[PDB]
Amino acid sequence: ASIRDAGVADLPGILAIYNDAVGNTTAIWNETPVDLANRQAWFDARARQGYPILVASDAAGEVLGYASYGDWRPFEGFRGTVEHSVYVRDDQRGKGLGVQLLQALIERARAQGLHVMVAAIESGNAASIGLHRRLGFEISGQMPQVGQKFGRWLDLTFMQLNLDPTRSAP
Repeated sequence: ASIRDAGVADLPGILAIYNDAVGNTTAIWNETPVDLANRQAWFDARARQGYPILVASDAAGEVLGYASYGDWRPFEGFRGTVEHSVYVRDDQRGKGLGVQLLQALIERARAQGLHVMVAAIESGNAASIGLHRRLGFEISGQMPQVGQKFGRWLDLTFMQLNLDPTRSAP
């Protein structure tokens, strides 16, 4: 699959994947679906911040998956740190796309001179933690019952990857 920046024409495909995640998974901790205007606003905001929105596709040109990153925390002191999110279309799982999209984000982040990429993972997702681990992430936080979905408390696991370890200062 090819990976590249998203265009406005990829937004309805992205919308479908997203609304789908929020109502049937613990991958996204929102329960309310959004509309196209909402994603168009998100698309423009990422553009002003210089943050990428990547799309996995092929010859057919359909959105098989997407990924992006943005502010981890809203303060000037965290500008060297970003948090990512990756989503694969449901008929496309088990094909290694998630790893492809995450690796692409890491390359864009590194190229932009960012220092750390953070991952927030539902603690029960052992496979997701294992995949992030193989890519260089290390667990830096384990926070009990800070979230909730489908009527139950959720635990969050924080993982991080230092994009440039030899950089003694910003």
